Amino acid sequence: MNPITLAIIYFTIFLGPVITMSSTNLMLMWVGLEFSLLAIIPMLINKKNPRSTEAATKYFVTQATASMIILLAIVLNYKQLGTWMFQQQTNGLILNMTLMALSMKLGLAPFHFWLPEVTQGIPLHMGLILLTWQKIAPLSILIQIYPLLNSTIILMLAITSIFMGAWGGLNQTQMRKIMAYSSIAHMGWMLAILPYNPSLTLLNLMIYIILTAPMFMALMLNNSMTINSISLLWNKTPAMLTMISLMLLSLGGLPPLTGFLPKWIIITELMKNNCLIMATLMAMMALLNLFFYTRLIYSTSLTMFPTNNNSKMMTHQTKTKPNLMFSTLAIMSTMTLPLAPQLI
Amino acid sequence: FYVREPVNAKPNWLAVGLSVGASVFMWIYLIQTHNEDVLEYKRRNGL
Amino acid sequence: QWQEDPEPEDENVYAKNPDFHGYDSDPVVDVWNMRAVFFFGFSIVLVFGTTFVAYVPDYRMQEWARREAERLVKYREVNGLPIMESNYFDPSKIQLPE
Amino acid sequence: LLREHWVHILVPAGFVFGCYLDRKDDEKLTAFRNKSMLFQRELRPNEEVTWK
Amino acid sequence: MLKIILPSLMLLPLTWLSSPKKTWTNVTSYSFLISLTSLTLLWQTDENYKNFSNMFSSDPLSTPLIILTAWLLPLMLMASQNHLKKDNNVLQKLYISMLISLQILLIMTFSATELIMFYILFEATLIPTLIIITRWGNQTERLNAGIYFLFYTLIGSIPLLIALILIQNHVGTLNLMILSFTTHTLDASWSNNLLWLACMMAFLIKMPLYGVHLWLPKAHVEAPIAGSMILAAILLKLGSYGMIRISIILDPLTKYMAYPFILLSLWGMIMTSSICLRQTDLKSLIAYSSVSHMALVIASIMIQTPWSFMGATMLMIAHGLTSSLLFCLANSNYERIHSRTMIMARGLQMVFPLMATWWLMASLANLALPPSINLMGELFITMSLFSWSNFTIILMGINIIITGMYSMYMIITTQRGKLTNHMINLQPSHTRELTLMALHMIPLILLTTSPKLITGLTM
Amino acid sequence: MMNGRPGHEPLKFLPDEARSLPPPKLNDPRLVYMGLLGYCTGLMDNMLRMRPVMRAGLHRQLLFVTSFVFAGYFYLKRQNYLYAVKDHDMFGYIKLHPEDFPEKEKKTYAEILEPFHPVR
Amino acid sequence: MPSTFFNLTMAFSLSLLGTLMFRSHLMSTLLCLEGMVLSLFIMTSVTSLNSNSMSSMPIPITILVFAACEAAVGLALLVKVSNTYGTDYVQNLNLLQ
Amino acid sequence: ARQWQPDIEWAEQFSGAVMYPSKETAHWKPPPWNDVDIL
Amino acid sequence: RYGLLAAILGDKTTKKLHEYSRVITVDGNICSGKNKLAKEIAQQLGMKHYPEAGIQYSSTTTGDGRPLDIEFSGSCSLEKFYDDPKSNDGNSYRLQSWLYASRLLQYADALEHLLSTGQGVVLERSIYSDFVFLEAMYNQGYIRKQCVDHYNEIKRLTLPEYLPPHAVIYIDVPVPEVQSRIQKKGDPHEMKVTSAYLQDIENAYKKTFLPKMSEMCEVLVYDSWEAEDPTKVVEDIEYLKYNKGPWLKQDDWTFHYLRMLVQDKTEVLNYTTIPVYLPEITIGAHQGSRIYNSFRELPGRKYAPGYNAEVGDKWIWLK
Ligand SMILES: CCCCCCCCCCCCCCCCCC(=O)OC[C@H](COP(=O)(O)OCCN)OC(=O)CCCCCCCCCCCCCCCCC
Ligand SMILES: Nc1ncnc2c1ncn2[C@@H]1O[C@H](COP(=O)(O)OP(=O)(O)O)[C@@H](O)[C@H]1O
Repeated sequence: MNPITLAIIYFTIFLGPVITMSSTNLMLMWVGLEFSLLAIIPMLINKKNPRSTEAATKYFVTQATASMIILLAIVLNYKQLGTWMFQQQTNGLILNMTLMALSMKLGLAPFHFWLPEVTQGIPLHMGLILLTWQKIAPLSILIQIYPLLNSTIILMLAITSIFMGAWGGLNQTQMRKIMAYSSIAHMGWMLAILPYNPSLTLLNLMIYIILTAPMFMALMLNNSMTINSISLLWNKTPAMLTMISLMLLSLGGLPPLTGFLPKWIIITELMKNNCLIMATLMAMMALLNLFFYTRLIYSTSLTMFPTNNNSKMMTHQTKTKPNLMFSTLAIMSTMTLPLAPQLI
Repeated sequence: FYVREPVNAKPNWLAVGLSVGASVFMWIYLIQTHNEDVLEYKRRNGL
Repeated sequence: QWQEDPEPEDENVYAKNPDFHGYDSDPVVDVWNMRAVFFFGFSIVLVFGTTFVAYVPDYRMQEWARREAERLVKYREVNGLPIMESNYFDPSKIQLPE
Repeated sequence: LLREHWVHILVPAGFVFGCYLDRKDDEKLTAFRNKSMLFQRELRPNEEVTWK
Repeated sequence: MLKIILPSLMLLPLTWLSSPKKTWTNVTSYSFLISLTSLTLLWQTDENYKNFSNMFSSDPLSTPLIILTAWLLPLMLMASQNHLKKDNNVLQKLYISMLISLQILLIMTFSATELIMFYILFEATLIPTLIIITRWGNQTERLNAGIYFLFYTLIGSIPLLIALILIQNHVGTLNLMILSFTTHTLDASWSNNLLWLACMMAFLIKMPLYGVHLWLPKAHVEAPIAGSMILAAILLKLGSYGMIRISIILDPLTKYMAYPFILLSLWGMIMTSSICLRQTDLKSLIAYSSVSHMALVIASIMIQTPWSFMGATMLMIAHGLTSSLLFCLANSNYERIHSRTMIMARGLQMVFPLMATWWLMASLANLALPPSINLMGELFITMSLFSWSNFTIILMGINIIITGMYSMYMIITTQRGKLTNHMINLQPSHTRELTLMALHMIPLILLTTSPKLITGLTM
Repeated sequence: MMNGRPGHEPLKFLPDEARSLPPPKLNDPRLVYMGLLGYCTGLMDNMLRMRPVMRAGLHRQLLFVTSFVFAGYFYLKRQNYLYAVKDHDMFGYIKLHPEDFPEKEKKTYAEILEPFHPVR
Repeated sequence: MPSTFFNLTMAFSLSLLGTLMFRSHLMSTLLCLEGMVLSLFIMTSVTSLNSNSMSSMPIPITILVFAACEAAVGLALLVKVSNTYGTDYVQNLNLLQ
Repeated sequence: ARQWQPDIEWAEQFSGAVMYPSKETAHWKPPPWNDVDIL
Repeated sequence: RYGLLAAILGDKTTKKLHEYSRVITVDGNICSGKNKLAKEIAQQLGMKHYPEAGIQYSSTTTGDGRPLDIEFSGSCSLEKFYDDPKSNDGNSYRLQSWLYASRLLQYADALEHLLSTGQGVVLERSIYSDFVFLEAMYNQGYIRKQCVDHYNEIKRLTLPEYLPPHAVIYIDVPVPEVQSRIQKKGDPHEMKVTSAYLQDIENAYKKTFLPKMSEMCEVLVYDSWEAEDPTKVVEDIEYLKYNKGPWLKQDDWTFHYLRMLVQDKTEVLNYTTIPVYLPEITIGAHQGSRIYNSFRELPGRKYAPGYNAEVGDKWIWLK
């Protein structure tokens, strides 16, 4: 990429979420969403492999129709209130549209089909951006409008996502898609507490970002899109085997690690609000997510899969190092739990 | 030694001085902040 | 078949080091890994520990209660009071639902 | 003497720190210092703390 | 209680920083002394229990265990110096640290005031244990065993998480001290009848009940000796400690919500005891012995009579020490024999004279010989169970007859009979093997002299 | 939640009102934890990059232990404020709307009659 | 507008039903997609015009400017597809299964 | 002793585009490692 | 380091290329005298002459450069290749797979020198001319069909990324010639190479390799007589016009990414270790772990270059 183009695109992919967050005029929030859609598509097809064009053409159609639905909500509001922004008075259907639409861009629940497929055809790098710096934008729009959205729908999309994400993940063996599925799940918890305590959504996101960003830079350190590929981690780079183990169990909710806090406080907030029906079912299938996380643990760490002689060759050569971010985001993530009170 | 001279054969002396020097600026600001802080706290409240 | 190692036999550590104590193969580490384990294990835990535990005084007050009973039984019997009256919290204190 | 005995001093030191941290727990939880009912007494002569 | 804990943490730095050759002795010697500091908690000298600080407390029920948890780390590290002596010098220092963290975590769990501190630390102990079982497990099936050990505990765990957050909202703090001195009386609704099950089920799972105990036979089979000692001696008892402190609340329901478990346990005690009678794997038989002798405990922590509780406290500490002793000697036969089969290796006393004395005393502890805390324990649970219903003696009476039979069969077909003709010649006994045993039984003899210390909260 | 409060500083980290609160003691266990959390990050890095774990980057080790800690004092300083605002806000309401949070009289057990379920 | 804003809205839903049920050529979706932008542009312009809200007329056009590029990106993906598969037919787009 | 490290066959299962292969799903084949197809 | 930053500020391969700067490989049969022609062509244009890839070429490449023990270098013997064809353990396929990895490292090291220095490179045989040995081996009982597929999969995954040889100087000497040439430098192993196998190597050269690279790159063939006359061959190279081929589109902003690839050896052969479990290739966990603990413990290897004190590295406490 002519480095100039790289700058323009990257600026847009970054001006995209930032305009959304900063503005209050919904319109300006919509174009922030629009710029993110335009900026991400070029990077998605960088290899320009036949799989890639498929990825982008799906991502784009799914993103575009949702963008149009979000605009329709703003256009309708404009006629039910002269304001260009959702208010207490807003017709309920107007808000529900925004939930469905925004739940498509974020890819939650019954609209979770595009994400796993686009996460499969894009590079590991652009995978991260597509999973974590593109969720900030829509979520911002929701978090702003939380007082007004429906508790019922969110919960249904929340629970569905948790289930779909978990069930989908169990079968998958491609890593990119295992992560895509996890993101659907975590995204679910996040949207469950939005109606009740938005501030916790912003924790269940950061922690997801501080967990997923190290996890993916791990997958690419050896650029392994297969579990079999990550399983030979012990030969290619032995040290990351320890933290890859804890980060994945952290992604699932197991108690000593940082990953428990988001689930724990979301459950505490939902029980405070009396959803002890919903919270219970979510926590239970949340346990399904750890099963596929630990199955990967087995292959990568607890058991040593057989490797190839040609690997001895890759050991010889100095391994290009993992950026510092890996460490700082691996530790702050695997073990901050002793510092939970200040996080929330 | 090494056929391909290690890139790390001799320290990046800039990386030392911005790593060492940065940390010593952190402390001198941090310790300053605390005593300065204590004061304001003490006087802000009765003492 | 893939390349893999032939089964490793387990050595008769008692063939060399005929004084093997079971801790490590080279002899001096073994000796110094039992001279410190029998000692810290038996000599100052089973002995000093049992000494201290034996001398914990009147554990959970059961050495105190066999006297307090004796002066209560001494006092209650001589003054003619019932040795264990039948209500503990006095009836007067209780405000039964009327 | 720190030549492989600075290793041997790691745990012994943990005990010391432990007791310190522990005796700095008492100092905090010192309300009802002597204000408990079963054990309230007038500070005997030359005693400023019933339990330290 | 930060001397039983901070000095413990520092063990981790010592296992790592220390020389590869001297790593074993620094760690084992120091934790023996760590146990000596643990003995200070036993100095009660008064009814008021010891609240060290806000988060850390030790009452009669926890104190007898914290000392056992600190005691076994030395022993665990002495029983695994053989296997795990074939490793790369960084696999060892990981195993040693894993064992160290278990008692750090277990010491805190047994010494925790806030019930959810119990939960976080409670369910954390699975991480160290699963690594010990899966990473170093000899058999092809440990991946499976690990899954069983993680899911049975985890599916039970999330209900307890919901329940404890639930009581915090209902009462306003999960502090065991307050919860005790506050009025939390459930109201026998249909919902409460569920709360009770939510709180007890997670504890009932790791304390193998007849219905959910399949995890323990599978786990101890392929687990390394140190993991099997930890699971039997401290890990299973985590479930019992939890049931004692959690049933302070949910006071009214267990009067009638316990029948299901009580009957599950007493019939379970008979069947688990009996299948021990014909099981070819020795580690298998000890594990089911552990299920049955732990089925007695869930039937005393539910009858809830003073004697039951301390019968339970007596038996849990006692059976913990005895089971390990049995699992430790089973390993010594396994390492020389190279097979878990009970039928092979017949006649060992002829070739290992003393280990057989340790085998005999371990079996007599396993069955209820009378001048032992093991018998005092069962005698007491038996008494209360009889009080609950005189008929209970029949079922707790078929278990005693069966328990005698399998305990002696382990001695009769492993340590007597004609010697096996020529298995790989059985090298003589190491002094470590014998001490690891002596260290288990010498405390069993000393505790039996003064049973008062392990009697529980009730008495 | 706490946003929308009167006087809210729209983008500020810790409003000066937080001066009134005591400063976090530099050795607060938490800041000390952040320190250890940091040292470990450093050590971990060395490990993943295959360097002598402890004897390398002794300059970095310092940057880490000293970056994390620096961050702590100024974060905790805030989180401490946020919690302190929460009380100001909470306690105030209890009063301004007193009737809704009325003081209750608890009858001495003598009076109250909780039923006794016998264990037998 | 009371019923003139229901025709446009249903136009957007009829265009919605279109983009969501594909059939062969991808162009027909994109084209459909655009049918919505026209309906949104018409509705935004209509209400702005009968609310005399001139401060908002900027929007009716910003909507079109962003929609045009959006479509530009969409068509470049389309051209990319009938360069890799010789057709715009969606069935071809089933490799990511 | 050789704690059983996984053999080739244990490894095999984790290959294939889906772990628990379905009736028709199994018919699929793993995605190309290069992320580029032959068609 | 080389990165966009450097590229952004100058450091363009565009400014470092000259007529003599090309990737020229010379390929022949087991004994085509290509070794000699190579050195000379190199001497002519100052081209860095890379030696044919070897079992321990990677070890000479990395760290100390002393030859590694056989098991550390993948346990491959060309010697055993010959004395035991169709071996039970498959040393021949393992030899071929390690050879492909070695030339992948050599070709990538060559491209890194070409784009950085600007000097050209003569690489003798290349990844592009490795398949002839495997084709002949499968034509013979040496390798089975799947073994072939596994090599082809590795070749398809890694070879396309690297740019093609500019020209591919070629020698030819009929099988009788080579066999005879073998007799002159006597080596028990090299000597016992069934002719038909040599027949299959050259064939795969002429039938498949020679034409295939003729479109994408300048193939100039030189009979033995033209050979041994480096001057003439060198002359002809200086004569051919480097036009036809994919190299024409390599703009600076395109080279940068290729450079950053070869600059990273761990990636060059990333797909060489793909988890395809054919039995010959598999290390095996217990054997592989041991070989690793032992290769990683060699002096200067236990830590990254610059940080291991054994070989005399210093300043580790500040690095
Ligand atoms: C809250 C407690 C939670 C549980 C704590 C204890 C478990 C921690 C999590 C362990 C998870 C991974 C388990 C399996 C790891 C397998 C690692 C392995 O097989 O060995 C290879 C690996 C890399 O080797 P390498 O370091 O490159 O070799 C150097 C040679 N000169 O070798 C290594 O990686 C060596 C370095 C490993 C990292 C050090 C781990 C030490 C143990 C951590 C204990 C933490 C205790 C915390 C207690 C909290 C109490 C509240
Ligand atoms: N990919 C390969 N597979 C098997 N053998 C190979 C391969 N590449 C080279 N060789 C062997 O290396 C030997 C030496 O080649 P070469 O250097 O051309 O011989 P010389 O040095 O005599 O010119 C040849 O006999 C050839 O069989």
